[PDB]
Amino acid sequence: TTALVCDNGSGLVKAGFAGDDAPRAVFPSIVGRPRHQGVMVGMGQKDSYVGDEAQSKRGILTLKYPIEHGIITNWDDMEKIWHHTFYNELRVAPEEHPTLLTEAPLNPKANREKMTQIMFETFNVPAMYVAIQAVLSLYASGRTTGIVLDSGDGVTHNVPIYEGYALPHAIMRLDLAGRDLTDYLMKILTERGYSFVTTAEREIVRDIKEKLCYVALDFENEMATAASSSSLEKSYELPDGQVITIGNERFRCPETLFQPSFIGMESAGIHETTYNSIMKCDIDIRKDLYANNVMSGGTTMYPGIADRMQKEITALAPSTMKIKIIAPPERKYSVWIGGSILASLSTFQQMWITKQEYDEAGPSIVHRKCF
Amino acid sequence: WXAXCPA
Amino acid sequence: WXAXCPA
Amino acid sequence: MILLEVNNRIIEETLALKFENAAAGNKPEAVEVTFADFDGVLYHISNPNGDKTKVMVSISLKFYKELQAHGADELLKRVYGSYLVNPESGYNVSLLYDLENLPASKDSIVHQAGMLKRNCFASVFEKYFQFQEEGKEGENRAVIHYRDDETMYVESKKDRVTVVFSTVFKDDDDVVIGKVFMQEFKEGRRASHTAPQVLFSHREPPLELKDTDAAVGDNIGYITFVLFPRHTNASARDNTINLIHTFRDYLHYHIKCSKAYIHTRMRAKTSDFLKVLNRARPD
Amino acid sequence: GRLPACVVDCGTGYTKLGYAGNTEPQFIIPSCIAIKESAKVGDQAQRRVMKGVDDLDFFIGDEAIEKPTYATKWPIRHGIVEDWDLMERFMEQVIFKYLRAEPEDHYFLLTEPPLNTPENREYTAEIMFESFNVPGLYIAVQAVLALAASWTSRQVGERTLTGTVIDSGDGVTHVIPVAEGYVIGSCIKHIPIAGRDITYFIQQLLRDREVGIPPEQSLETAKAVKERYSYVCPDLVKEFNKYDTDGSKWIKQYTGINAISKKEFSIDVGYERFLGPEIFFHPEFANPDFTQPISEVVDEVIQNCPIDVRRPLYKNIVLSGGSTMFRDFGRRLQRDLKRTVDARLKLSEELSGGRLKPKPIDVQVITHHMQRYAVWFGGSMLASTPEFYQVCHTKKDYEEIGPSICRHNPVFGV
Ligand SMILES: Nc1ncnc2c1ncn2[C@@H]1O[C@H](COP(=O)(O)OP(=O)(O)O)[C@@H](O)[C@H]1O
Ligand SMILES: Nc1ncnc2c1ncn2[C@@H]1O[C@H](COP(=O)(O)OP(=O)(O)O)[C@@H](O)[C@H]1O
Ligand SMILES: [Mg+2]
Ligand SMILES: [Mg+2]
Repeated sequence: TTALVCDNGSGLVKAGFAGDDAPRAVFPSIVGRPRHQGVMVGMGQKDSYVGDEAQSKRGILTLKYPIEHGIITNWDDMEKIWHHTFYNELRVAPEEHPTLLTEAPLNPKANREKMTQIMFETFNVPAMYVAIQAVLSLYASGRTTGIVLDSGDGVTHNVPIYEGYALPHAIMRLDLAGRDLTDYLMKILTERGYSFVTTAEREIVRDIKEKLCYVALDFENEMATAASSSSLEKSYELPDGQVITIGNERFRCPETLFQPSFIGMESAGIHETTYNSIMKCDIDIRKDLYANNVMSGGTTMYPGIADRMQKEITALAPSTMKIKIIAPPERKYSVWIGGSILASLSTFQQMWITKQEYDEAGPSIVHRKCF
Repeated sequence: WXAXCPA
Repeated sequence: WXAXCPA
Repeated sequence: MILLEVNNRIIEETLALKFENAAAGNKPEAVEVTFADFDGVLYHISNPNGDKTKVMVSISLKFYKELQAHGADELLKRVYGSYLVNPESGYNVSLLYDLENLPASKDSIVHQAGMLKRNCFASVFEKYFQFQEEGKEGENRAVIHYRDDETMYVESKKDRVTVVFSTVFKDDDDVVIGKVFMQEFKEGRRASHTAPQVLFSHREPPLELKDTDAAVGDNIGYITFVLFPRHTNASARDNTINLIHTFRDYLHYHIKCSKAYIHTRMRAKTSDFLKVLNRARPD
Repeated sequence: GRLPACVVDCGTGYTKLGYAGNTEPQFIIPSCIAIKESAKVGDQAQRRVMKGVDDLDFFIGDEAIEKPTYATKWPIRHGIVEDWDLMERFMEQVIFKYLRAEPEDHYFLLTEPPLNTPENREYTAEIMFESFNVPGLYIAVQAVLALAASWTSRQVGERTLTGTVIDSGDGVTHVIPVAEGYVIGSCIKHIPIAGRDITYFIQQLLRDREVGIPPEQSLETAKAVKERYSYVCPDLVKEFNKYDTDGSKWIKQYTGINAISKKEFSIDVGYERFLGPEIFFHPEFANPDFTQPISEVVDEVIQNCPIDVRRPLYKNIVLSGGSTMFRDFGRRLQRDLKRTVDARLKLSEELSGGRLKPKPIDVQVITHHMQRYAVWFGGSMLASTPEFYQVCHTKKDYEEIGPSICRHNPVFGV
C-alpha cells in the first residue's frame, strides 16, 4: 500500500512511511562496541551497541561513523544499522513494502552496485530505487528551477536545474562538511584552554556547535568587537557541571565554509563554487538560476547564513538584477519530504526496479537508471 | 576514497 | 589544563 | 576426616540455629534452601505454604522406585514416628517438624534426621538380613543401581549373605590410581581378625551377575564382601551398613588425599634438587 | 532436576560457604587450619612429610581453635598466599565434610582479590582441574557480586547498573567503579590497610594503657571493635578533650571471661572507641608507606574516568563489607566528598565568570543489610544464570592449552 524512504545521511538517518509529513525515525548513524574487557555477565551486555542507544552509553564505547564524507567504509556497520532501523524501530518487514534510497552525486559506482546487491539479496525487497537528495529537495520545495545547496554533514554539492531538465556537466562536490567544522572547532577550543579528543567529547562539541554557533556578516568587524569582549561571550553547561565560556569561536568555525584555507584545503568557498557552477551554465538560464536558490541540509541552519550568501553573491554578480535567497524553516527533512512525494507520484509506480529484471540483467542496471 | 582523501 | 585533563 | 561421616552437618547446623532461638515468641524465620550430598541426590528444605510454623525436609532419591516397590513400613514407625507425611516434591519421602507441639528432645531428633539418606537406604539391606535370619525362604535377589552409572547387587541365601560392588571411573587420570588402590584392598588382612573376605575382579565378572543386568563392560572392576552373622547381627549391623554405604566416597576422598600426599613429597624433593643445584654459584 | 552449582568466597578472613539458589550463606567459618606439626628442626627440606596417615590428622573451622596441641596457621595473608598446600587441604576438607559435593558433577565459582597475580590463579585452576576434576570453573572480582546484591536495598525492579563499591576485607579493602556493567580497568586502586591491622593497633595500645588480661586471650579482648564499642568522629581533638575533661560517663567497661581458669577479668574502654575506625581516613597511623586518605582516593578514581560516567557514579556508593559496619562512616564519607567536589566546582566557576549557577552535584551514601556478606548472593545469581554454564571454562580447554584459560584479568590486555 505504501513505500519506505530511507536517507543514509552522512551523520544521521531519516526514515518513515510514504505519505507522512514528518519522519517516524530520526537517530544518528553510530555503531559502537565496548572498549573494556567485557567483564559483566548479568542483565544486559551486547557485543555491539549500535544505534540510538549508543548515544546514551557513549562513555564506554568507541563510536565510529560507518559513512565517511558520503562514501561507505564499513559494510557490516551499514547492514547492522539497516537491520536495526527496519526491525527494531520501523517493525516492518522488507517484503511488505519497497524501499527508497538516496545518495550524493559523483559517488563511485561500486557503492551503488554493492548497496543494490545487498538490498536485493539479504532483505529480498520487492523493489527499490536510487535517487539524488537535491532533486528531492526541489520536489519538496515545489519548484522546477533553481540551484541546490545540499550542505550535509559529510558532503556539500550543487546541481543546477532548469524546467524539465538538469545540467550534469555543471555539478560540483565539496568534501568540506560538518565533520571538518567540528574538528576545527575542537582545535580552536584547544587554543582557548579546553581539550576534547575522544568521540564522546566529539558529540559534546557537536551539540555545542549546534546550540551556540552563528555566522558573521563581516569578519573583521566581528573580530574588532571581540577585542571589546564584554557582550559576545556565552556560557555552556557541560554534563559534569563545568562551565565553558565561548567567544570568537562562535563565528570563527562557520567562516571556514567561506574560507577553506583555514583548514589548509586549496579550494574555494560555497559562494565561489556556486558562482562558478552558475557561470558554466547557459546565459539565458543564469537569470532563472539567480532568481531561485534553494538550500538544504543540516549545515545551513546557522542564523545569518542566508544574508551573508546573498551579500556575497550580489557583490560577485553584476549589480543590475535582483538576487533572492529562499530559506525554508524545515530544510533539515526536505530530502525525506521530497522522497515521500516522489514515491506518492502515480507515474513513479512503474519506474521501480524489481527482483526479476535485476536478476536477469544484473547490478549494472541501476547505473543506467536515471544516471 | 581509495586514492585522494580517506573515504 | 583548565577543562579536560589536570594541567 | 578419615571415615567419611554419615550425619550431614548442614541440617544439624541449621536446625541448631533455628532451635536455639525457638523459645523466643512468634519467631517464624522463613527458610527455603536447597542442598546436595553424595550419591547425586538433592535435598530441599522449605515451608509447605505461607504458614512458617512448620518446616519440611525432602529427598530426591534416584532409585526411589525400588524402595517404593519393596515397601518400607518398618521405617515409617521405628526411626520416624508421626512426623512423616506423603511425598510432595517428586514422589520421594519427605518429613516435617511440628513446631506448635513442644519438641522435648533436641539432640536425638536432630541426629535421627541427619542420617536420612542411610536411614532410607537400610530399608532393603536390613530387610534382606531379616529374611535370612527369620528362616523365611530366601527372598529373591535384587539389584540397586543408584545415581552413579555403576550398579549394586545383593544375594541373601541361607547360612550367609553376599554383596558385590561395581566400580566406574570417569576421568582417565584416576582410572589407574583407583585400580592400584583397589588392588591392595583384596589382600590387606594382617590387621583384621573378625573381618570378611575381600576379592577383586575386573576381567571376569562373577557368575552371579551373568543373568542380572548389572554393570557390565570392560573398564569396570568388581568387589565382593562375604557376610556372616558374626559381623551382621543386631549389634554390628549399623556399623557395617555405614561402612558399605560410605565406601564409594571413602575411596574417592582417600584417592585425593594420596594425590595431596604425593604433591607434598615432590614439593619436598624440589628443595633437595635446588640444594644440589646451588653448588654451581660461587662463594 | 538439575543439580545446583557450588558458591564459595575464599579470602583472608572468615570464609563464606554455601550453595547457589539460596538466600543465606549456611556456613561461615574462619580460615584457621590445624596441622600435626611440632618442633622438628629440619623444617626447610622436609617441611612436614607426615608419616603414614598423620598427614590428614588435622581439623578445620571453629573446632580448630580449641585444639591446644597443634598449630593454628592461617594460610592466606591479604590475598597473596605463601604456601597453598594448606589451601588445598582446607578445600578438600570443606567440600567433603561441610559441602558434601562431588566435584566431578558440580560447578565451582571462586573469588580472589583484584590484585591477585596471574600465577596464583593459573596454578589454583590447574590444581582444581587435576585433583577435583571439576567440569567447569569461573573466577571473577567480588565488586560485581556486591553491586548485584545491592539491588535488594530498594527498587529491585528498577535496573541500576552504574555505581561504585568500596569493599572491606580481613587484609584488603578495594575500590572498583561500575559504568553500566562495564568497569574501568585502570581506575582501580589497592589499599593495604584493612580490618586486621586496626585490631593490631587496638591490642598494641591496650597492652600498655591497661593490664589485667592474659597473653593468650588477647584477640578475644581486642574484639571490642566488633561490638558497639567503636563510633566514628567528625572531629578528633574535640572528642579527645571531651574524654580528658569528663572521662567518667564516656568510658565503658569490659567483662570478658577467661578461657583457662574461668576467672572474670575486666578492663575499661578508652580512646580506642573511635581511633581504630578513624584510621581508615587516616591510614598513616598504621602503615607509614600509605599516607593517603580514602575519600580523596574515591574522588580521584572517580575523576579519572570519562565525563559522561562521572555524574551517576557519585550517586551510587554501596555500603558493603564487614569493616564498613562502623556507625556514621557513610555520613563522614558523604560530607567529605561533598565538600571537596563543591570546592572543585567553585574553583572551576571562579576562573570563568558567569551569572549562572550549575545544579549542585548530588552525593548520597546508601545503608542497607547484606553489609557483612555481599559476595555470596552475587555468586548465587552467577550460578543461577544459564549463560554461566556456557561461559565457564571447559575441561578440554585446560587439557592441552593449559591452565591459562583462567588468566583473564580486568586490568590487562594486548
Ligand atoms: N541546529 C543545527 N545547527 C547547526 N548545525 C546543525 C544543526 N543540526 C544539525 N546540524 C549539523 O548538520 C548535520 C546534520 O547532518 P546533515 O547535515 O542533515 O547531513 P545530511 O544532509 O546528508 O542528512 C550535523 O552534522 C550537524 O553538525
Ligand atoms: N560488625 C563488625 N564490626 C567491626 N568489624 C567487623 C564487623 N564484622 C566484621 N568485621 C570485621 O571485618 C572483617 C571481615 O570482613 P570480611 O571481608 O568478611 O573478611 P574477608 O576479606 O575474608 O571476606 C573481620 O576481620 C572483622 O574484624
Ligand atoms: Mg545529505
Ligand atoms: Mg574480603
